[PDB]
Amino acid sequence: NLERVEYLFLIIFTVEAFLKVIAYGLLFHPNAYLRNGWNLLDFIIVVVGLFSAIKALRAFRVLRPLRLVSGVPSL
Amino acid sequence: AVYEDQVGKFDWRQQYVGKVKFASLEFSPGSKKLVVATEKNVIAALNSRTGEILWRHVDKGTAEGAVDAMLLHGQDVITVSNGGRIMRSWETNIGGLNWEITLDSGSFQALGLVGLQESVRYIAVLKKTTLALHHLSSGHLKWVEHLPESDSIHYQMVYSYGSGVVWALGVVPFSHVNIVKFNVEDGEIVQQVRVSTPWLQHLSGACGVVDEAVLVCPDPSSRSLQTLALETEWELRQIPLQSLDLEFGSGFQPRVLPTQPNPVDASRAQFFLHLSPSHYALLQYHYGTLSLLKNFPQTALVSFATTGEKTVAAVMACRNEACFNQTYTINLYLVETGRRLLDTTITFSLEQSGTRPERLYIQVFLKKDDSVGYRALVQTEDHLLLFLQQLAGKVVLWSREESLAEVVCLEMVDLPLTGAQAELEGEFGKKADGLLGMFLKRLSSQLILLQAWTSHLWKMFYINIDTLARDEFNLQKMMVMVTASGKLFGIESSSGTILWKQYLPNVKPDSSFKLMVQRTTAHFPHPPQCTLLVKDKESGMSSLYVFNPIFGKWSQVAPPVLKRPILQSLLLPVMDQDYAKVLLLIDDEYKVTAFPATRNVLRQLHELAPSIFFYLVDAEQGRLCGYRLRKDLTTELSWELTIPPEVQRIVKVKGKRSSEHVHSQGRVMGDRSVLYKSLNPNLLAVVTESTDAHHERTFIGIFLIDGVTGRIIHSSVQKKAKGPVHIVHSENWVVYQYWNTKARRNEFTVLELYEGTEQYNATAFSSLDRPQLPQVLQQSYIFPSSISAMEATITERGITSRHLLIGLPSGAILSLPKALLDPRRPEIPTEQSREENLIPYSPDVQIHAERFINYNQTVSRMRGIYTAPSGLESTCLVVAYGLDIYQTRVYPSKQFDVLKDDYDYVLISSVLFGLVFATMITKRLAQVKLLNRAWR
Amino acid sequence: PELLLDSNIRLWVVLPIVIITFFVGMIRHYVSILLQSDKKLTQEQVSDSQVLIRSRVLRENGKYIPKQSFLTRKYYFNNPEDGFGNVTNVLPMILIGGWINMTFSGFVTTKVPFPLTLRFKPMLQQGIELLTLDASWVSSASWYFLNVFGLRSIYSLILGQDNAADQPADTNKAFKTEWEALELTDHQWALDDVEEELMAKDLHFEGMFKKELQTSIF
Amino acid sequence: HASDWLAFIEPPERMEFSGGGLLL
Ligand SMILES: *[C@@H]1O[C@H](CO)[C@@H](O[C@@H]2O[C@H](CO)[C@@H](O)[C@H](O)[C@H]2NC(C)=O)[C@H](O)[C@H]1NC(C)=O
Ligand SMILES: *[C@@H]1O[C@H](CO)[C@@H](O[C@@H]2O[C@H](CO)[C@@H](O)[C@H](O)[C@H]2NC(C)=O)[C@H](O)[C@H]1NC(C)=O
Ligand SMILES: *[C@@H]1O[C@H](CO)[C@@H](O)[C@H](O)[C@H]1NC(C)=O
Repeated sequence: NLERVEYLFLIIFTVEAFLKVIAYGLLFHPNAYLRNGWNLLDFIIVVVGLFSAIKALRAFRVLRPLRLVSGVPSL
Repeated sequence: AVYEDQVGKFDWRQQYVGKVKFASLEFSPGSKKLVVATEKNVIAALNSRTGEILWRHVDKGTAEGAVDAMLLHGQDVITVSNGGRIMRSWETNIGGLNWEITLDSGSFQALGLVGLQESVRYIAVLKKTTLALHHLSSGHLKWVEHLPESDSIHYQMVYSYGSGVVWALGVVPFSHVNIVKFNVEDGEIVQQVRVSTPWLQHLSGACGVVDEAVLVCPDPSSRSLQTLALETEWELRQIPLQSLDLEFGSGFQPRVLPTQPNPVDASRAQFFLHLSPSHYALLQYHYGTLSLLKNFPQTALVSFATTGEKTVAAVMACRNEACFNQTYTINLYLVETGRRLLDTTITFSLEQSGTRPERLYIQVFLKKDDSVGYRALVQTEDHLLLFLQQLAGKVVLWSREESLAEVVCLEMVDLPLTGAQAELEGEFGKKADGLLGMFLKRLSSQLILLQAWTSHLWKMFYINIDTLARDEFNLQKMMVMVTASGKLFGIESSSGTILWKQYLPNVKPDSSFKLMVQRTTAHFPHPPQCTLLVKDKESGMSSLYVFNPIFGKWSQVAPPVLKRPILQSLLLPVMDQDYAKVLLLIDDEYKVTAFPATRNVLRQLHELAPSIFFYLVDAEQGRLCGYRLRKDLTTELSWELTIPPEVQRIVKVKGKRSSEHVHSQGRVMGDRSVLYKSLNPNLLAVVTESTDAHHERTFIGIFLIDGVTGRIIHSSVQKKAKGPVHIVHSENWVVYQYWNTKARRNEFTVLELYEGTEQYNATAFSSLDRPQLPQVLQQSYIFPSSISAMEATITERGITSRHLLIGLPSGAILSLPKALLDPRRPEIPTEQSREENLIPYSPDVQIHAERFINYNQTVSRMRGIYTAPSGLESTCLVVAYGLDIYQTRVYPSKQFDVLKDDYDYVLISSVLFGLVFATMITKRLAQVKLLNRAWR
Repeated sequence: PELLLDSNIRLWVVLPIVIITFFVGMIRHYVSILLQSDKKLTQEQVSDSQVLIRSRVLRENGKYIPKQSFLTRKYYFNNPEDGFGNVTNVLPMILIGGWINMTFSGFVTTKVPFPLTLRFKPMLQQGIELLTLDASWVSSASWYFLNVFGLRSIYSLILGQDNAADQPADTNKAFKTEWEALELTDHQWALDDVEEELMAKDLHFEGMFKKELQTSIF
Repeated sequence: HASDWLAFIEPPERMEFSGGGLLL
């Protein structure tokens, strides 16, 4: 079941990223934290696709909590 | 089952074979096999490592399938069965069959194996008139000869070896005895010898052949032994036992046990002599001289074995005493000289109180250190098989309870209510004080429940008889099995593991059993209680046994002593002050006995006497009688019926189950009207069969009678029919199956009873106040198979649909809807039929593989099907018992009560989250659009 | 009661239906607001509509002006002037009902607390296949439809006004209709005896000099 | 107005009890 929950997490994260990209265009990338989140999302979708086509990249999921500090103020 | 996914999750099957009659263990022994034949006309091959079944073959259950003789040769088995009519050669390695032939007429006497020039190539068969030799490779007959003077001389033994001649021995009791020698190559009667013995009467069970074809017999009247060398002698030689100082027992038949490891060469010169019950002597014969090699007093069993050139005897006895601890020891002895082989003793014990072994078969092998290791196969008195090895703490390799192949009774008792809640009942929901107390204790209970919930989530990342508790759905019960051998089993109904066992001594093979659950587990201070009634077939003596359904120990309350034969029994719904249902027994003198006979029960019976009736059926005279109970527990004749036995004979009598509930009191056919059923609770269905067995004058009679008054509600006869008959009689209907000879097919017949359009009385149902006969509707159908069993499903409230479970001879079980067998189905469809939604009549019912409730767990030689409600409105528990035992559950109405096991939580959570997200986004978009439209 | 039910079905089949129907209704309302309409009118239409409204207001309230002005306006208007979207509203209901019937039907849901007759049984037990079961026990689809029908007042309460649920032609014709309607109206002054009504009683000078004169803001 | 009130008809009860069959 934890394998299937990752699909929901990935799809909501990628729809959020698509919204941000459409909203900002060539200004989402220059920000460091936005670039970090985009790279994390890209790695996650790449590893999910590679696994579905046929486990080292799963550790990139561990990087997800850092994104919490990307939006919370006073941090 | 269904869906191929729940396989093995709810159902289970156990296979069995009957009591062992013959066995054979000598093998390669690289292959591990044990070929056995039982008294249930079944021949099987059991694995020796574990005790499973490699292959099994089941023959006819009647006397036409009994096995008469069995032999082993290399990798093949030879069997003679069907009263000396059929001979078969089984291939042990594959389990198939080499050949099968039919012998001539006559009575089988003995089977032997012969050979020539150090090679066995023929089989010898002896019948009371003739002797035949057949080939071994193909079974083709070689020759047959007629035994001289077969009219009076009873021939009983056949002996031969690699010499090239065959002996045949016949006896006349207290008279002359004859020996005839034929030659193997052609079959001429080449020698005849006659002697006189005025002291013996048997030859098969008392005499033996030892050494170079030397006949030896015992004689207690003359107090000696008699020997005769069949080769070069024509007179008996008598030898007294005073030299060896033995003594024959009084009123006992002595026996001689020789051995012949190889059918080619001669027999061993050493042999056992069974002198007295538990008294044996291993002796050695040499030229008319007997040497006391060894003697064994107070011993249980003896057996022989041979490996290579070493012949070894095995002796089983008990240590202390009617042995003290039911503990037995097995020792190995050399046959050439009486001597123990050190480091070979095996010690075992029996759990049951009054059992003892009866058979002993031993398999030997040669160890690496040039030692002789062995294993034993022991059958006890109560049909229990044990396979013993030569270890220290693992003396018992495996065991099999083969008494469970003749189950005669069955009950299901629900487990006692869980102690953690049964005792919680006292401390929870209990009035303590005024209005300020119950809410405080309730909030404290809520606090401790919260603490328990917190404790349960903390550990997310960090079978015993006395711990049994019922499930929340009550889908697990306690099966109570009674076997014909006299053994009671208490088994878990979820995995089929024996939880307790009990034994009843001195039970005759053809007794009659009947048990009823008196007290259940719904009253904590009192124990559950069941009763069993056993009646002897010959003497007619009857006895009661009261016990606990859960633990199996006998209860302290002593049942009464039945001084007279018991004719019948009855179980009232009246409960004593101890919540035990009263049981009545009617004996041969037509006076009843009550149990328990307490003062309260006696007063209640004194008050309620004129409302209880007994009915008895005598099939020998075809006489039915009905008595009414009186105030002082006496009975008086009320009604009587007679059926002439010279025309018809009663085969069955069926009544409705006392623990069923009917939901609806009428049927709706549409157009705002109701057709009312006639639910008589005392109706009886009686089936009779004609005594004329001709294929054009045979019939089956059906009688629907009232048990109280005796009115014959219905009489019917079906012509051109023959048994056996299987009948099911339920809430409103009767369905019975039979065989039709004019068309040679199996047929179903359904009768359904209806009342008029107005209820005669909607407050009660008195059988003395029903002067109007009901309306009977009948129909018939064609069923394209035979039937071994039939039963109907049950439920708590009778809301789900009714199905018929049918046990076919192949082994499968079919579930047939009852709505298919409706007499109201019209031949010509009409608008009213459409508005009633009735299928037009069709004369054939089809069998589909998808309807089987057991996919491939076939039950062989089925005899009974049992159904239980199981505390839920959509599931019924089914147990099918024949040779095998199978247990499962069925849902006629697709289980509308429990959530499906394939529920997808993730999809529900995803769709809920998506709905919330869409709501938020749409709200934001609408608000922004309104704001932008306001400002142009 | 008669039947014994699994608590898991109560926990996992009852609430999701209510949540789904509630949020579906909310989404339907918001979507309907999002693309309600976009209408444009030319100048002549609005001018003529305002003229018609003015004529109607004259006809209705000519009794508060001097009769000469009323008839002066009535001389006018007679000679010179008068004579010279849903697919998403309904289809999602059926679609969601069918989807719920597909993915949820097959077990007893709940029971109404009042006795009913056999007429109710065919409606409330679409999914089950029993025959003699009482009509009080309901299936999943019937529960869904009942929940759908029993939320109009809740939607009207928790949400603005009423939504999230199912339920000129010719200028010359209007000109002629108003011309015909106005021709039969006559002036009836409402100030003929205002003085006598005023003189009946003293003026209501009570509760007028309370409080205090305001000094500044707040 | 029949064919209704049928579900409210609680079943009646026995007035006698009887048991037996073929001789045991
Ligand atoms: C239906 O049968 C019941 C049972 O016999 C009747 O009830 C009895 O009626 C008699 C007189 O009619 C009374 O003396 C008994 O006391 C009644 N017993 C009970 C248990 O009610 C009932 O009257 C019958 N109904 C009709 C319409 O005949
Ligand atoms: C009875 O049918 C079942 C069907 O499931 C058989 O079980 C399957 O056996 C095959 C062959 O070994 C396996 O590959 C499958 O995995 C089994 N299915 C399951 C669900 O375990 C079963 O073998 C059949 N009975 C006999 C005696 O062959
Ligand atoms: C032998 O008897 C003792 C009691 O005398 C008993 O405890 C023990 O279990 C018995 N042996 C076996 C093998 O049961």
